[PDB]
Amino acid sequence: GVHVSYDNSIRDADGTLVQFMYGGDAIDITKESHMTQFEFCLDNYYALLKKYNPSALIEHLDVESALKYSKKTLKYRKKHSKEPHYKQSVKYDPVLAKYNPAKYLGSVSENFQDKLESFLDKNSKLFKSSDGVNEKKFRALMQLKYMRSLINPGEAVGIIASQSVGEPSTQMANVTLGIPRLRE
Amino acid sequence: PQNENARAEALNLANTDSQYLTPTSGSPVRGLIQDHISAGVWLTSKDSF
Amino acid sequence: LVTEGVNFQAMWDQEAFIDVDGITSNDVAAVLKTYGVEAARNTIVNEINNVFSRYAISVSFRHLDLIADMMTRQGTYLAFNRQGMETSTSSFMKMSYE
Amino acid sequence: YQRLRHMVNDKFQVRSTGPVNSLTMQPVKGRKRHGGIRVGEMERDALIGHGTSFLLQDRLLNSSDYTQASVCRECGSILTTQQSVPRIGSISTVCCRRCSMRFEDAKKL
Amino acid sequence: PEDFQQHEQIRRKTLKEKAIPKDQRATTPYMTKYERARILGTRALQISMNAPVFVDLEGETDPLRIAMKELAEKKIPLVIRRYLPDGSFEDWSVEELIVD
Amino acid sequence: ENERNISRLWRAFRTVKEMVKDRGYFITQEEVELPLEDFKAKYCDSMGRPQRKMMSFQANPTEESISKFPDMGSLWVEFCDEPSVGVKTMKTFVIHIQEKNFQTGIFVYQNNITPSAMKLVPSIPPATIETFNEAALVVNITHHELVPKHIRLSSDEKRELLKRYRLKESQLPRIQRADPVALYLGLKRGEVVKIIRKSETSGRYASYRICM
Amino acid sequence: RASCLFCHHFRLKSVEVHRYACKLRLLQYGLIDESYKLDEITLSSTLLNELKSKRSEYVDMAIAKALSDGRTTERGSFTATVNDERKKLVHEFHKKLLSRGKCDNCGMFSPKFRKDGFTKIFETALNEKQITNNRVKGSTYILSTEVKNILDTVFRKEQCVLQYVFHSRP
Ligand SMILES: [Zn+2]
Repeated sequence: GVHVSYDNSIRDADGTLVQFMYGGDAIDITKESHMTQFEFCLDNYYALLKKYNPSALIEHLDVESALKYSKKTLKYRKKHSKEPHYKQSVKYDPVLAKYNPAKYLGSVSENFQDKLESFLDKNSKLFKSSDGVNEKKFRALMQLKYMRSLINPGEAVGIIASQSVGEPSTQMANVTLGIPRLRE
Repeated sequence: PQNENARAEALNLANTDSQYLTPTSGSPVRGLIQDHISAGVWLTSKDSF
Repeated sequence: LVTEGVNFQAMWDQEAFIDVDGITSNDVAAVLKTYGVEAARNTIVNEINNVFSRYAISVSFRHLDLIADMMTRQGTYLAFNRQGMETSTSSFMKMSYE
Repeated sequence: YQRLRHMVNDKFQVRSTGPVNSLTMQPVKGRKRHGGIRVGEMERDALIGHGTSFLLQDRLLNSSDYTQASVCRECGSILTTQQSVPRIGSISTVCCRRCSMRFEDAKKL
Repeated sequence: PEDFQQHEQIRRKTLKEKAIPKDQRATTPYMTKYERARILGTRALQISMNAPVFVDLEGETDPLRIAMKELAEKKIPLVIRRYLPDGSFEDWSVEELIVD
Repeated sequence: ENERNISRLWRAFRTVKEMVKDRGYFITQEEVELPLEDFKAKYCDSMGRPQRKMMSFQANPTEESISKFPDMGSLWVEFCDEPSVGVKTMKTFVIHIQEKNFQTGIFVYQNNITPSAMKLVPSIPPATIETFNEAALVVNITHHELVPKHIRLSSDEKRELLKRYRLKESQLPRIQRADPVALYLGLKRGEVVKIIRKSETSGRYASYRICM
Repeated sequence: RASCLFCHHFRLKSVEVHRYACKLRLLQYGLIDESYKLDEITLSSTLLNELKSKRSEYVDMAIAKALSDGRTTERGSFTATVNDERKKLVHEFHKKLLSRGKCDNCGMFSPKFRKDGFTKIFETALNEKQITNNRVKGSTYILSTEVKNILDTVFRKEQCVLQYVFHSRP
């Protein structure tokens, strides 16, 4: 009975909430694959750009508010790092909390956002040496793709996660192992 | 399926093409097998002309 | 060091050597009792993953997150068997299960 | 080589209207009497998880028993309903037995 | 009748509470993979039952192809009502909802 | 061998301040950082045995605490020198709280408590009492890597959450009131906490739980 | 088995029941907190009647206050967490019923019963001193009708609590 609702919160059929964000990033697994492959997406950009087609979507979406808060977060993110999780100050919440990723372009898992920048920085050479596709032009794409890879409200993951565990179980110190452990 | 509602889904939701990927690991479940692999080798091989 | 059995408090006097903050267990309910639901939950995903890890299989954490978050929904550690299913609201599910 | 048993002619069937088991008003095993195909939970579960949900549900319902029925919107029951035995000049109609009274009682007050 | 006139007034008030205004509508501008299906499905049924058809058929004997054909033009006259878990819902015109 | 007892006490005694700080009251960072010797210097006489009583203290909310939790009042921390927890010892401490009018007391027993005194724990609402084992506190649990950060929320914040997700309070994932973390935070029922989960898939990921 | 054959109530005292009567009532409206805050109430029958009154009015105040805002439907608000707490009290409440050894109202003694999986309930006779105390304070299969007669009397008195016990909703 698990239901993601259009709020993206996981809810058991009665409405009882389970998770607020599916993966916590609410990223659809079947669409998650090439997301972290930036170098591939860097190539073919002119193709993907035609597939996602950012043009039409500017109207219906808030591009900015997420991006502001994001950059607002990442600054202070790198600020307090080395301190442990408990001493770490909670001042702002992660991006996806205050911002629906579907309505808001740029609202993105802090993880992906980091991989993107880390990539986009160290590989920023390629943006110059190549045709010159602008980082922003590319950044704006991945964020769009990221937002387009979101889970769909009203699927069945409860079944998925069941089958997702169920099927591979059929595939197969001295601690307890295998299905017996899993059963356990 | 006996009605357009049903077959609407069977076309647009549960599908071969619509499902190219595990929900589990997100990995391709579909692709040519056996012969077709061994063929591609002898085809894509340089000795092919 | 690998510990057979579980007593955390025992280890807590031992931190002169070991790092107590890195202590992890193979027993959920123990952790739930000691470090509470969240750590217990985090332990679950870790433990389950070890299974599929050993068999080289691959399961996206999102599933394991869903399950772990589910078994902890009551803040206790609930089975998927008849017992945990008791608290459910819908009868027919329960009624048609066992 | 060895030709086996298990020739396909022995194994297949389609579209079982006939049997409609009396209790459930549902088909029955194919075999050679004209049954059908069992679905089942693991197959049910897929539909839910598979994605073909409207389709899935519809299929299940229609291949397992669908009619429609009278229910008392008052007594809230399927069973207590029945047809009326009408008069000449009057059409029969459905009424709920539980919420119906002996006519004797009305003229009493 | 007053008891009926009562929960009719009660019908509104709750169903007033459960409606989300246009500006207030918070969900995705996209059409979910599912919403696309059932739209095509429902529209197909109606097209099959001699509902009015806004776009030329051009030789389509398949109502579902027809439904697809309208959807390209957003000529489909439907409205999706998205239920939040509480029961309060939204209402999205088809055409205002971004396809794929 | 007082040494461990001293160490363990000091060690646990540290966790307490850590909690009270974390629970939002005002404690200087160095007061948390008290070394074993100064602890012995301060809290041990010339014995080898520290004095629980000189250890017990009052704590007060910070501004942000008060500003965010106006209902938060003063805290009293208490240790029990006797291993046994006397109903009168309870009665002593209990009335001691009400007399001095603390929002909340905290009473750290050594080993065991008279269950009769347990009945007297809910003695004086609204003021509440919290009881911890000295040995239970040897190691702050929140510091463990599995334990994510926990944040108790203002009633205002709780509203904003529910009104955001349109929930009844009970539809949240529950956290048992007997959960050590709840115990560690001293959660009332019907309180909702923010939990920052560090995903391996995503990054930091916020979640919520309601105390029952 | 928990019935008073003389005080015609549950052998557990009315007051310690009256709290469950209030608590399970709260949970039909799904108030989990207040159930606990109910137990806060305390400062002779006049005392109890005051207490029983104060609990009841406390309940009435809360649920009204609970319904004052949208925290509960008049139909009652019932979720799994709520559904848990019900199964907790109900299970526990039964224990305190089975523990009581004397009707706390009359002080009398009902004899033990012994049942069969084949549904034969054997009444086992009273203990001596009880009959003594009985007249001081004053292995047989039993007829279902008699039993039926027993509980009918019980429920006429015990309706107020069981009305809540058997309904997860108002
Ligand atoms: Zn009727």
